[PDB]
Amino acid sequence: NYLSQPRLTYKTVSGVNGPLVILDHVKFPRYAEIVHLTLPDGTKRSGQVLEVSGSKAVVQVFEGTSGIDAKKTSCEFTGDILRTPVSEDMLGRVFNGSGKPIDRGPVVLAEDFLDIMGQPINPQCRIYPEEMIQTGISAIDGMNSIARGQKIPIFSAAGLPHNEIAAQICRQAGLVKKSEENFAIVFAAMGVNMETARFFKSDFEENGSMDNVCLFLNLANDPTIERIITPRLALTTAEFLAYQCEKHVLVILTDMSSYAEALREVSAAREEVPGRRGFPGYMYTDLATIYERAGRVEGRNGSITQIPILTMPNDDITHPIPDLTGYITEGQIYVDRQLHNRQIYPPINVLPSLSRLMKSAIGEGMTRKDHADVSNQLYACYAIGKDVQAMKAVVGEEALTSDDLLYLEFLQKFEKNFITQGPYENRTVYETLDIGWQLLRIFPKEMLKRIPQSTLSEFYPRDS
Amino acid sequence: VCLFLNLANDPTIERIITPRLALTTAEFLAYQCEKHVLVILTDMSSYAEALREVSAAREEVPGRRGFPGYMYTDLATIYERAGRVEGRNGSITQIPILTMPNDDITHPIPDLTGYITEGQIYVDRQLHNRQIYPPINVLPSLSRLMKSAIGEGMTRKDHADVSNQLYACYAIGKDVQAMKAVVGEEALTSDDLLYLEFLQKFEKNFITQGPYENRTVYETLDIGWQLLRIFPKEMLKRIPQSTLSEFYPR
Amino acid sequence: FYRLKKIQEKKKIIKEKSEKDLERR
Amino acid sequence: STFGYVHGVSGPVVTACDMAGAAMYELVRVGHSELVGEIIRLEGDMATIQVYEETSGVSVGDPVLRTGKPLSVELGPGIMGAIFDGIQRPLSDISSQTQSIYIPRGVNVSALSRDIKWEFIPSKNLRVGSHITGGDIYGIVNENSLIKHKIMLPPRSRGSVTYIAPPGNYDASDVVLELEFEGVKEKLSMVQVWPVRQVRPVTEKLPANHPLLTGQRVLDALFPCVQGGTTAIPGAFGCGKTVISQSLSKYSNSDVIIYVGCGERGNEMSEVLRDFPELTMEVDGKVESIMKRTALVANTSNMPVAAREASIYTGITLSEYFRDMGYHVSMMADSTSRWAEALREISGRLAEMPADSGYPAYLGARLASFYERAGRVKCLGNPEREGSVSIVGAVSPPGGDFSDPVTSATLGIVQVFWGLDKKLAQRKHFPSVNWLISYSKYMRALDEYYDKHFTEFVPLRTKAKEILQEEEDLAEIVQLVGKASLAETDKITLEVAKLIKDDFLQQNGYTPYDRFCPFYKTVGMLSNMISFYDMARRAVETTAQSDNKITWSIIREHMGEILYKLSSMKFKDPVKDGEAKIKADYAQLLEDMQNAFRSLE
Amino acid sequence: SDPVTSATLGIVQVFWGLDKKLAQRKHFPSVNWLISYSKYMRALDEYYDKHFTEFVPLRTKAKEILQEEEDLAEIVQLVGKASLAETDKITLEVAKLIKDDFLQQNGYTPYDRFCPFYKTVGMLSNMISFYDMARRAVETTAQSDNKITWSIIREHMGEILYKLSSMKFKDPVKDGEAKIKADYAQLLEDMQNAFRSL
Amino acid sequence: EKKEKQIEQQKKIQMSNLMNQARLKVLRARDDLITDLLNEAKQRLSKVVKDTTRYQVLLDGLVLQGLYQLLEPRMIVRCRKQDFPLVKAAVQKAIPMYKIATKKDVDVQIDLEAYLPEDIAGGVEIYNGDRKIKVSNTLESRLDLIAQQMMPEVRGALFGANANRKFLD
Amino acid sequence: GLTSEQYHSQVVGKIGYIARCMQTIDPENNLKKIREDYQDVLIWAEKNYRFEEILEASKSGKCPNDLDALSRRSLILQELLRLVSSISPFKMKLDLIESQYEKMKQHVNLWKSDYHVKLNQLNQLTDYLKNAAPTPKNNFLRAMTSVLQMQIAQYGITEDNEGINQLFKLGLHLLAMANEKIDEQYHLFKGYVKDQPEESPFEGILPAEDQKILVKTMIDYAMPKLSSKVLQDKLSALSSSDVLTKTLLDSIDRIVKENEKLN
Repeated sequence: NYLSQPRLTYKTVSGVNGPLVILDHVKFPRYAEIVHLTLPDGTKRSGQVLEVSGSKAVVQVFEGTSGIDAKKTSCEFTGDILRTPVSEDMLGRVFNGSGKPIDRGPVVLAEDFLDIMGQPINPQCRIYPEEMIQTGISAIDGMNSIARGQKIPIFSAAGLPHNEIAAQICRQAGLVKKSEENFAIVFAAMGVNMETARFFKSDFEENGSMDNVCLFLNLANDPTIERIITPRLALTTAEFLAYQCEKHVLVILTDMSSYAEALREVSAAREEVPGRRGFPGYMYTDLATIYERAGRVEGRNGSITQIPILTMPNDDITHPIPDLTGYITEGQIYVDRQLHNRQIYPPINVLPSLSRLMKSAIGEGMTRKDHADVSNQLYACYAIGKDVQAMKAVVGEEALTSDDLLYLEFLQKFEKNFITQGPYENRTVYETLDIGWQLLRIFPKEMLKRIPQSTLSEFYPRDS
Repeated sequence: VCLFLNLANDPTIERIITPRLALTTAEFLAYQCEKHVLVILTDMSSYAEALREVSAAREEVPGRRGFPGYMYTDLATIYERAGRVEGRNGSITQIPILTMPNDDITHPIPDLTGYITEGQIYVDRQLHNRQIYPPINVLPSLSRLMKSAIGEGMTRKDHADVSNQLYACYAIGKDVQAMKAVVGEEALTSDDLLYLEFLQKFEKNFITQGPYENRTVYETLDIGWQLLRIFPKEMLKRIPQSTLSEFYPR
Repeated sequence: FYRLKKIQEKKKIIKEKSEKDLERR
Repeated sequence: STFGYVHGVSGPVVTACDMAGAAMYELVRVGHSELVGEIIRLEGDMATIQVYEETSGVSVGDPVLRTGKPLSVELGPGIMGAIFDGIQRPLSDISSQTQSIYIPRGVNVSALSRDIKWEFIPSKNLRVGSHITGGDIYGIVNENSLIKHKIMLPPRSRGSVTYIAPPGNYDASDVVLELEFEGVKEKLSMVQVWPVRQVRPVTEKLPANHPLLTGQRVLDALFPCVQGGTTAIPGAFGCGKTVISQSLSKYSNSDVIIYVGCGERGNEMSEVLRDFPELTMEVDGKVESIMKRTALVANTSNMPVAAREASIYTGITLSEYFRDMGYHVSMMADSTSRWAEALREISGRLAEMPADSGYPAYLGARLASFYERAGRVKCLGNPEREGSVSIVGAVSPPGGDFSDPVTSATLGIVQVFWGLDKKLAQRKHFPSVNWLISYSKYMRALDEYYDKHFTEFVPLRTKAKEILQEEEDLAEIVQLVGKASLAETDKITLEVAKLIKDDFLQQNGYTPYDRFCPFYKTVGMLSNMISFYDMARRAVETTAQSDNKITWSIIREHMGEILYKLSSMKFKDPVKDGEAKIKADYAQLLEDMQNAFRSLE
Repeated sequence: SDPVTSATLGIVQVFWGLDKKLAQRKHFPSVNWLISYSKYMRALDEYYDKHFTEFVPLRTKAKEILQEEEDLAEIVQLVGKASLAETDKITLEVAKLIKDDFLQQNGYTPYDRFCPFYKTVGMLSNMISFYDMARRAVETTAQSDNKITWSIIREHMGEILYKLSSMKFKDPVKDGEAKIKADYAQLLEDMQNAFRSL
Repeated sequence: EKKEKQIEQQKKIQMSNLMNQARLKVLRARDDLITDLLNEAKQRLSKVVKDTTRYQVLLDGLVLQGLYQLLEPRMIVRCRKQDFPLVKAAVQKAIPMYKIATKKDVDVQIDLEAYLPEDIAGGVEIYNGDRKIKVSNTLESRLDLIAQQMMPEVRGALFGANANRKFLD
Repeated sequence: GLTSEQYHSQVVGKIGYIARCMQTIDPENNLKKIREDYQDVLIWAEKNYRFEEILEASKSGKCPNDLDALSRRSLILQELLRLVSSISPFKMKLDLIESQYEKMKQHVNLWKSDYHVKLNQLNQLTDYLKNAAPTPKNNFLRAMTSVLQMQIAQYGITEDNEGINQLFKLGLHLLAMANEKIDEQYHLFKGYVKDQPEESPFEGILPAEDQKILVKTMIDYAMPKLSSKVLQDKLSALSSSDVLTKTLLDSIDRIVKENEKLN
């Protein structure tokens, strides 16, 4: 079973060239093998075999190549590819982008060792998503509901509060508590500035929630190969927790546009030609390898749900990163600069947002019987209210009908009561639905065209 | 009839010799056996697409939209294999057929072809959708050799004048129809309504024909004068007095 | 793209002629 | 020797040596875990292999084993009810045998089971010394209650029979026929192997004639497809694609169904693989599963990119194999855009020139060569027979932009567009087909079929499309004219257009009487609606010149019972009403409306 | 747009963008208040709570006025201002006061070479106090025979508009904190007395 | 009304922090118990070095396991000074086995000038002829490489299997 | 189209197939007016030529080698051989067979002939009965299909005999009918037996044990409807017949009409 035989060490460095060290006379090189370098001053560094040919191996060093020489620097080849130790004891822990602890706890005792690249889930085994993940945010739980086993991105842009929303979902998410126990969160963050990395670590300890959370931090000035490794450590931990320890896992991946930045940087070190709009030609396959590590599978009670968080340049949805993500994932939640400028939080615009699997999350025995009706009627009234608000400055409010004035009253109360929420306020799906009924009661019930008379009879009147 | 067939499932690189086999056969028949040959080359856009695919593998310099930098020269070696020659009776006429990608006449295939060939006939989706046959929109169409193949002794003395006046009234009729879409019918003067009546009668009488109708030039010319007759003669400013005073009063 | 290829090809030719000179050393 | 050795590895590209005499696009097995790849360059004794799977941990000096084949399909008994990926890995056997939710690197389960024994019957008048040629049926395997799996001699094989098996039960590894040509023998089991990129040959390739029935009134009447036809559908979320797939699967006059996923989202693929095994149809008065005549090719967006690109070539080669037995096969491709993106990734990995919108120079040639395999055929080999493959292929334009190179090439090639439409689906109008955008070009080919079998239908289709166009032409005018001041002829056009749009074009497939609307019911309804239109037009036109003239209000007041009987025609039910009963009822409405109009004339 | 900007925005906590419309209208400092951002505001709000208390509401309302007017500034290009309500005219005209007499700042003149934070909060506190009272006068006289308009307020309160636009001229080298606060507080009383006189 | 509704979460925040802090203490204890398992293993391994009959059988293995990794024409063996009589016997036993198993001629020579430190627990290092490549078979290298790899079986044996791990796939 | 190595191999194969068809349809050379239309292919297959001598003779143009002529000539013999293969226990007279052959040879395109449609419908109705176990539906289909094959063996396929055409409509409608609809199956089959011109449709067509099973399976369906044992006993006396005739149905129905008056 165990590898048993002794590691070779080499002083055969032939050349050093940007992030790459080239060695020669290497005995049967292994592609993607991990190697350890010792510098002339006794400093230790690490690398991965980026390519092999005959007796030559080329190593990308994770740290810089600075201070490396040809004569004195030496390299030890570990005999194996990158594997992670994994266990249920990773919940309540904080790690860097290469799996070292950064929480003053001890190193992980493995329950197993796993290749971080994993294996694809068999299409025959994967079963269709079902009941809701309650995020605690009314603009998501009410109108963009998330199914267990869905994968659904958040689209954002520079300066918007997507890290605060990500931290709020991480602090609040769970199962709906109809009529936590088997839940876990894996939070992975790529290219994070130190102020944001401190915000996550501080806010999850301060607000108590760490016992559900495994946290991986990669900072903006950490090695960029740790940014390639980070999603794969995170999803290798989510696959153990969901498909062996039977938990329902929520995985949050923070700024996939910071991941794509590092993927391009690795591709350029291989001397590959830049593909479309600057990114690698295989970037669809590369993202799909992260995103499709998701879903429910037959014969197991656990599941993985994913929320990839993205930043769009020029706020332009047609850029390769948000474009290719839309072909692999099944929805989008859309963070909006006009709501942010008007000082609304969370600034989520419900009109361009969608959850494609919402019909499988909502309804009787999974949330409440009226959820499907109330979501459709709220969307309709918000769409109509936005149209009346636009014409008010064209015709003047004295031209408006009494029907238009009900919609323009709804619009203002929807954005104040339903969309606006505190960053430390937690609403169940039931508070989310009940705030919905307090707004629909602005209208005479005969104007509620999307709601059937059976639902209106039970829910429109105020109860004693 | 001689047929060379390369179908959609046949090898792509045969397509770059197929028109050269056909034109070599036309050159023997025309310039040694003295025949009059009509050569039909079906979808030159399939030839250009096969040429792009071949050249992309050699990494030769690209031109516009990724076609080979020499595509003009290459197409010219096919299209210049036409015409009459000294002391031999035979001749080669070429009618290559093109598919324009997304209907764009500025695409390199119709573009570099129009730079070489002696005109084009243009088939229009907007006339085809209106159920007209043939869908030939005259405005983007041309013939260069027309200017000397027509007129006195060739066809009839009016042919060069009538043709130019039909182009002028059709261009103006299109401009009035484009004005109508902004301002509506109540803005149009009676002079605008004359061009907009010519437009309707031209597309029904002169263009529309049906698949087996075989008009003489003289029928085509007199169907020309009838549409031009709508206008008071002082509006016919492409036509000189000596032509108007002979053919308009009939 | 056409200039990022061709630069790869010129580098490949230089590396081949370099290695094929080491076969003379 | 069949073994070469790994010289170097860099990403998915492996370079191997001692590979002398390996051939272009052969497949190989690389490494001690036997990863699949294909040979993309040759140079001296070396080859460059494009590996399909993860090359992590492959080492210099690892073995490379050459397979004597390009990418190819195993064709034989055990395809019906199978789940395959784009390179024919049996996903339902890989799960069963591995006891795992994942697909292993270098998994090597054979596509068809060599374990199961198949009940084989020879051709009964074949004997030793018989002369035999490619495509000749030499036996039948009783695979299930629906499909006789006809065992055929491979194309490019021929000779004199030296041995043929007696009747019995055999493995897919047992030799069941042996023959000789030029003193050289060939031994044959029930399973043949064919390259995915080579068109399977036929005696003659024939014009398409007979309709492919869906059981939908729209589609089968307004926009018909032929057996051997080519079709596109808009593949987008709200449009309701499943009505096409389920109509083909349950009710069409296909014999066999092949479904291809090209590169779908993980959870979208899971809904197809959930739903398809649960579908049923009724055959000889007994309910049967759809999977007795169906095979699925399935690819999620993380399957190897070479499987995503091979997917349609596997699916059409599986279709052409059942065509050659003299069956009619329907193929569905779940999105051809997801295939063209895999074609873009592969050509990008090869660093090919980016031509149009980053797609390779050959994109249109690959799509034309694919759809060209559709058609009716006269099969190879001795028992005289005809079969066909029909292609339906979805396409996914970005934001509805048809100028996209894949969508533009697709609509440049296919002869039918069934324009499913979200804006109609949001009205609960089902099926969602946009009758103003949707079209079929097969109407000159289907003419002599309808002329023989139905006769009155071609005029009825023509008038129906005109009524449905006049009600678009009137749609602006009504807003200015205010409905009331319109001509009575045109009020008749608007409210018969409403009758057609509400009671002919809509078809609720969950209701027991309208799951499947047979073509005699479909012409019967339209015949009565157009008969009422002609009579209403005639009643106005007989009187409008100077009489106390007929009006559409007078017709609705005098004939509102008949106008309700016309809306009642869709509820007639082929499960409980005979063909003669439905015909008699629709004839009785034609007598009743004549008596009513003759009481007004 | 460019790679250096795109790379920088992934890292920096504050970004100030230029507006060519402001620079070519010779408005300074020419910073765009709709594409710019700062991610430090939650960290600083405890300092503003400790040392000022009023400023966080003022910052919030000023950004609302500047965004609300940017939508009105699109619609008036179609309709030529005539349809606009008095509350919304009030919002155009006060947005301009903020743009010309608070956001605009001469960089060379001694009184505005460096605007200290007690001057900064003082100016904006008065402009937002004016916005509340001016808007309240219009809204409180809807549904009435006498209805207040921006023109009525402009006619009644021209000295208050002159004092508000002049608040920038206070020189922190010549005048102390106490005088600058007292002058702004007297204007707040002049505003209240003028509105009470309407 | 919001504050009066937060009270459940407000205290349960402390409970999840306290339970995770208690667990941190338990994880530090468990790590030290593993650390002392490796300390005992290292002390027991020193007795296998003192038993010169067993230690010879290790030198006979550790030398040849080096030679099979290098496969060079010439190799330099380096050892602790006092182990030299065992190492010279081990090299003499290794050369015939190496030639039979590899089909190469070889030149294996002991470094007489620069021994390993006497602080080393035991075992040997082997170098190619010019010292550009080495392989290390010191007994702490052996123990550490095995002990890291069997850590999942050590966790399972010392502290019991995880009750939640339903599946091993 | 085909390569030359395909095209000549398909000619050699198709010459062999016409011979295997001829040896299947006529083991005796009775159909001589047919054979004289095929002797120019059969004269090759009558000798050993190892495949390979026919392949060279086909390339040499010595064989007939127009595949479209060979295809037409093969289809006619195949569509004849299907008819005689479909008529299972019964057989046609030689001049009837040579008439069906001539009626086919004159047809424009057999793939669109009414003959081909009727043969497909006969094969569809037949192959179900190679597998189907005993039920009312399956016994009625064995009875009707035996009469259908028998009438086809008297009258041929090529001309619209109303009895054959009616029996196709009845047989195919019963095949399509749901297996649980025993009341409609019995009503349809009693409908056929009552709508027959003769007293006894099955007279020497159908073996006596199967006739006894029809008499029995009607009695077993009628008896549970009879509420009085006197009527059950009067019905039971009819089980004395093995032959199935209108008299049985008329008597069963008479006892049921007595039950409808008794209740």
